[PDB]
Amino acid sequence: SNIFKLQIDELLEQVKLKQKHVLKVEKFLHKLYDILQEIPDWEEKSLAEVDSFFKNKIVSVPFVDPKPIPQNTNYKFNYKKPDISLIGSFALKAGIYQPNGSSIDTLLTMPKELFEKKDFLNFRCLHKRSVYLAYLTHHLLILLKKDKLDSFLQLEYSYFDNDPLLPILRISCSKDYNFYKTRFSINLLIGFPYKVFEPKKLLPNRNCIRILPATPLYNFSVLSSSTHENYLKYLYKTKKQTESFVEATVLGRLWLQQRGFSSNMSHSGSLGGFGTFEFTILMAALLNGGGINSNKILLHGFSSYQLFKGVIKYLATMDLCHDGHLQFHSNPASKYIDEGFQTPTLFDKSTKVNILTKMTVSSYQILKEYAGETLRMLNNVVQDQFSNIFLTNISRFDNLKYDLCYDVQLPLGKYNNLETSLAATFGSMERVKFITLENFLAHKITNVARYALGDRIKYIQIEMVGQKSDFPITKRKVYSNTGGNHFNFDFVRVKLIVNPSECDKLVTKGPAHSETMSTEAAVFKNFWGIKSSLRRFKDGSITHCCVWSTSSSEPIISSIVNFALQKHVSKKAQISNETIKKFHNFLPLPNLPSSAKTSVLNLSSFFNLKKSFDDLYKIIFQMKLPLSVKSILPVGSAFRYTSLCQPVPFAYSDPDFFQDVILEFETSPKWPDEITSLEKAKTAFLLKIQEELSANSSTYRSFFSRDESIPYNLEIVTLNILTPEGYGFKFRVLTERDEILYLRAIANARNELKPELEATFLKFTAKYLASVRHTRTLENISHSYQFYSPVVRLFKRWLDTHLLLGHITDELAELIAIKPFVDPAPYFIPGSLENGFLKVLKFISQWNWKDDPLILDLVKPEERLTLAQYKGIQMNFTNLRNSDPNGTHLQFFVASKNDPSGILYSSGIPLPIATRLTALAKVAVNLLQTHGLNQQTINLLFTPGLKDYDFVVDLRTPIGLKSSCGILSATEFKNITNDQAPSNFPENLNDLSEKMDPTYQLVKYLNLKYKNSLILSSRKYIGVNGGEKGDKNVITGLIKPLFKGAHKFRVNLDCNVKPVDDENVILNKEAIFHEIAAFGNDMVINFETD
Amino acid sequence: IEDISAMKNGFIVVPFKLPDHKALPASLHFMFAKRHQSSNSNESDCLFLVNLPLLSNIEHMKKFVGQLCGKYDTVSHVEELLYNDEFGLHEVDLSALTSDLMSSPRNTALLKFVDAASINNCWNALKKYSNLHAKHPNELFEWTYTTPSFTTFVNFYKPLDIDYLKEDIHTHMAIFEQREAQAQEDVQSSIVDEDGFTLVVGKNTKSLNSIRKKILNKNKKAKKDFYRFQVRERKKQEINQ
Amino acid sequence: APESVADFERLLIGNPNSSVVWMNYMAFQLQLSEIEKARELAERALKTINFREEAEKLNIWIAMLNLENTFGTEETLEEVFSRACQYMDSYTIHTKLLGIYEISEKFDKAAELFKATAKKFGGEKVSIWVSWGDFLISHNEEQEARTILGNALKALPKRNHIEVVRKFAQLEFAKGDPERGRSLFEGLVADAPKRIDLWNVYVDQEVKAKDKKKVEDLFERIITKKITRKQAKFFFNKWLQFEESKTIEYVKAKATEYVAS
Repeated sequence: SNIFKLQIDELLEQVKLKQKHVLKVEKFLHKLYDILQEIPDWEEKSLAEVDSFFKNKIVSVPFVDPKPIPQNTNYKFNYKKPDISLIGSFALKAGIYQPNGSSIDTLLTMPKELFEKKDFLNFRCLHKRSVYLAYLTHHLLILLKKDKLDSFLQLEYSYFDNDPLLPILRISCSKDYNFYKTRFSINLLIGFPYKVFEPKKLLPNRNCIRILPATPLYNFSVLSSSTHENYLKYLYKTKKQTESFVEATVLGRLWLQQRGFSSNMSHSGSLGGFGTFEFTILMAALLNGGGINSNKILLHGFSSYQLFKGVIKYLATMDLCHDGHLQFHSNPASKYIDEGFQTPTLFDKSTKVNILTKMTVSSYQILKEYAGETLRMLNNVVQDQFSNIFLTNISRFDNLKYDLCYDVQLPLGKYNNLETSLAATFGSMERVKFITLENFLAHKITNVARYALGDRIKYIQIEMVGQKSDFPITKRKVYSNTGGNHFNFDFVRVKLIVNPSECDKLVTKGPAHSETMSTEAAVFKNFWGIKSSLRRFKDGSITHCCVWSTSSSEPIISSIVNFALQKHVSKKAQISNETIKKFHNFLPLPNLPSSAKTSVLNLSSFFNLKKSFDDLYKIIFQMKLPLSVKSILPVGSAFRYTSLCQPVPFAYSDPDFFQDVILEFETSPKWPDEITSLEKAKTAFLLKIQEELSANSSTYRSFFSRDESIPYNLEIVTLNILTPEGYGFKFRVLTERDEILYLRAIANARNELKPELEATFLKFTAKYLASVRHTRTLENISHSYQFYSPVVRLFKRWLDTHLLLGHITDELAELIAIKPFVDPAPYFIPGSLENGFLKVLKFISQWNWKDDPLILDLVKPEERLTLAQYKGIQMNFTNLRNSDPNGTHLQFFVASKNDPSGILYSSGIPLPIATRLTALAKVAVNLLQTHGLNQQTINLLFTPGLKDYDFVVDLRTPIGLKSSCGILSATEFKNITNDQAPSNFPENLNDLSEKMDPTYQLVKYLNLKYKNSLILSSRKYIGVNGGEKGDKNVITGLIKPLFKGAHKFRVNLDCNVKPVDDENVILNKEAIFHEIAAFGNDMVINFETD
Repeated sequence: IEDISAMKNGFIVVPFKLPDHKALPASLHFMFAKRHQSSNSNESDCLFLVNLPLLSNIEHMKKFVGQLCGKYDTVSHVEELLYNDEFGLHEVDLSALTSDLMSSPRNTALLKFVDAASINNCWNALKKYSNLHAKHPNELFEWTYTTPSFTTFVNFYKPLDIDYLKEDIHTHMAIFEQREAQAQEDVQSSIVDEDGFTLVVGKNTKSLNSIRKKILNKNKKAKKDFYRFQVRERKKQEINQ
Repeated sequence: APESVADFERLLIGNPNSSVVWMNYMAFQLQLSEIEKARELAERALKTINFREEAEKLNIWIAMLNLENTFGTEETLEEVFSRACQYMDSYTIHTKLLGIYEISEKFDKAAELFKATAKKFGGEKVSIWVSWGDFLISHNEEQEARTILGNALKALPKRNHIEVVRKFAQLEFAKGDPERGRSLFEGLVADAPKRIDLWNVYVDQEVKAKDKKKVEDLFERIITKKITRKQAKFFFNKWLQFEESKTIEYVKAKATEYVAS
């Protein structure tokens, strides 16, 4: 309850000192509204002749749609000197020094003598507003040109919050009287008179335009043109009441601009609409109540932190769109009325206005979700995440704050070419409720996406890009060829965030079949046309549905949105989404029946080996030992859904074909004492189990293999078996004795030999003991985080193409990839593979080491890690790397509930490899924010980055091994890879050395030989990274900074020696690279120094 | 410059040949040499040699020193490559570190002889070898790069032969249980000292080393009343407070 | 040149195993006199050094005890002395301690540790005793460092009881007393004549003590024994080229006469 307000005051000292850029510009706008004061009147002159008056001038008049033809424009075309007011942002003190630019609020409300009682129809009062603007900019431009300050200003006709009904006059300054070292766009805006008409036209149920589809948008727009002055009266009176508002709203606008919610509009197809004065209005509305009995939600007894928490609690637990919304009247309690208007709503009865009708239904939906999500990560008393909640702008990327993206390119041609270029509506009833073409296609496309998906996605957001609220002085309109049309948008961002449990479900379900085909089945068959029909099921229900032919590379979400686009809004527009298919063939496609039509969320291969493992489990339990089995437990990467081959039978060529299973017998106190004798007794038990296995069930076969993944135990073997369903399992016996044997070896070792034996015990703990609870926890959690196995598999193939798996361990890569899932804040859980992968790389590019641990709790959504265990983990991290100064040999710190030490998987990796990973992450996020997503972008993201750091070897074994690893190579025929598929076990089991690769463990041997001179790496997923034939592999090596030159010869140099002086030595680099190729004499083909 | 062929501290630069890489046209693997001593049975008349070839084992050192013997009349009595650590997997012995018995220099293979005159003859021969390699690079003394490295490190996916490791760990258990039962019987038979001191022992303990290490690892009712000097201190208490 | 802390840690990252760099980082704080901060940086260094290099771990422990002897005090000196004797070899910690204690000029611990450590590692060596004897003769305790012979002979086994009178005769001929040193050397020449090193180095130490009349008697009194050709060439050249460096005519006669008999 202490330090978050110190973070708050840090934000205050980040935002403040506005005087140097409010005083001079308030002087400058003082001179500006002095100029507006000495702008005199311009009386009523006719519209049809001010057309010609403005014709040959540079001021061609802007207009609201459409241009007012003089057949009915019999309005009073006056101009008077309006009322000046200096309000809003620079008067209520909410200015962040953003390099994009803060706004300004200068009010010119219209005088009383240029309207009527029924001026509020058919927007010719807005035509009056537009020609009012046209004369004001003409008069102002000639006055500022004779006042010769045009050398750094430029005026522009913009829209007030992206609204064509309300254009504004924005001034951008550039390079004594100039203001350009900070925030831009000082705009002025005219408005309407305060109180004119009784509120029936002010109600959202008005339409006085001709043949009643009401115009709530427009009677809100003119009412917001007029009556935003009682609201700042209300703001000023609560400002005189108390003081926490200014910091509460700089915090609110800060968080909302990180979330991308500025107050322009979401009706025009952009994420936004909600903004800072709306935030003020709801805070001060919740001041005098908020409850249904107007129970006081907000007191100023608590400061901005609990004001903000109560605000987000009320917005998250009080719906506005569909059931209930806030009511308040400025002239005065505030309550919660019961229904919803199918739009973001809050009623203010003293205005009869609907202030939250600047954004749309999906935008309010996603903002209530952001309220719930930041509420979830704010109410917890566990950790502190103030930088996670504010100080990361999530709005920077599209596919990072969203999950996947479509880009609809619609070449409609012209406004007349509409009727054969697009299949949407064209009507008085749609042009009366929608401003323009992008507006009606936006509302139609969000309703058909909502109805097309429904229970298939979390949220939809629509956003037309190429839109701009920018059109010049000389031009009447945005006169812009927007790629096949002349409407203010280029192409349509369709951004989706998905409920990931129903992406690849291949049947969506309409209502069932009554005989009387009711209206819901009717609109279902209309919306779905020839494709959907009524079907039987295994339950026997007769229900309306449609088959979605799932492909591997294509998620069916793209196919259903492709049909919901090309059936209803257009018939020849096209859809751009190539990223998903661009990496889905970077996924490896296993040799499975109809594997192209199988999804990526299918786990049938893992279940197939689990079934094979279970029959092996039964046939190893139903027999007799001299010492029975206590339990066997698989610990394999396939048993935790991680392995890079999606495991097909007989697939020997993958080095992790052999999964590992620990097995332990009961606690017999009869055991041998010393460590070699006990591991030899474990070999004796494995000898007995394979002897009886070949005795009874000879359809399984087996062999023995030495393991040296633990150091200094020379006599530890594993039992490998080949299961006639076609799989291979390692068996390692665990006892209750090895743990205390390693501990007493630690205890009686020599004191300068302690930490190496401690490293041996750490490798033992990581390999035998904590690995079981590791695979248990994340295999249990993978069925709640469904995209985990594809994001880890693509991460691991990325990491082997960029050549790190020879140092890093696969459980560590697994932990780095679970980190964005079990803590996804501020974002979502990733409902797609791209969103997962770039969330991984964005996080690890953000992530430091010196002041940064990595605590994660692998828990279910909505057993966790409490405050005490959190503090213990952070404290042993703290003393760990104040003992370790900068990460000399300990780089990462990955701590879970199952390992509060954290040093279990991070040990062993060299500092060049870890810094190379962090640098590659920063290079990747640099490429993402610079060049954008593209096919060549993804190919550059999977470039080797070979860098020519001292060493390149090119290796090809005498056979290709992708038909043998079981990943099919996108062939036109499956029998081409089937007749080379190894669907047979080799009889003499020695041949697996030549049916597999030696490169990973020979690079292991060479690395531990040259541990202090050069670190080596090899592509350990051989033709998974090595092209299509399945043969290309590399060997690379980074030389130490110690051996930059010749060094004084000693006995402890322990390197490859060349006396170039009598005192100085250097590598025989050609001799040792030649000896590398001499070891790999059949494996090597090509070699390049440097 | 190749005529620089001997270092300060007696190190004899020994170059050899390298085979043909398909892309490599050079070929200088460099070794050192000494003649050191100690009276124990593993360092007398011995040699270091540094910067080892990968899997330097017994047999090509046999053929190489036989080549030098037949070449330039040196006599040599080679038996074994002492303390060959090239990979670094035999530094700390876990079995001796926690065992009852079978108890108790980076890339420096050591090698000792039987005759000190033979090792001195090979020392003079090797110094002349170093300087003849320095003089000409084409009429070399040679250890050709013969490869049992393949025979032990391309075949390592082999199933270890079942009857062989059967009889191997059969013999290992058959000696282990023998020395184990011997150790335990020696523990709890009878231990009197040089004088009369019967040693306390556990019911089911097993080793004198075990009770030694546990005796290494194992390296109230006062009263605040009841006495008259305590009534002296408490009267001082009850007058000061 | 190393100036900043990131520069120092960059040196230690790019160079893990050079005591030049390690004691550069130590001597920076030694020269800035923030030596307790050097103590905690030393606790970093002893546990961040690689454990294979025996000479370099000797360097870092010698440097730590150099800190504790140059500015520390005895109650922590015995603490780091006990920790050094636990971690690494007690005997070389003792020898560097004795050298560094007499460098820092503290007899009040130096003589006591000479006694205790010559007790400790003097039943299997001789140097921990003869360093004490040379120190006592250098600080004017001639007869006290001559009385050490009984202590040496009862401390060691039989094997180097030649070597104890050898070394104490070395230091007695270095700066002790020459004729009393010959009174020590008489046990050498009475015990073993067949060790041909003792005679040669005893007359060479007679040369370096330079009593020239007894030089001209000692060389002339060896030769009546069974002298083999290598020993003859050795003693012959160490007399004749030294006379190169009243008698020279007679030893020129003996250059030819003792070829016959």
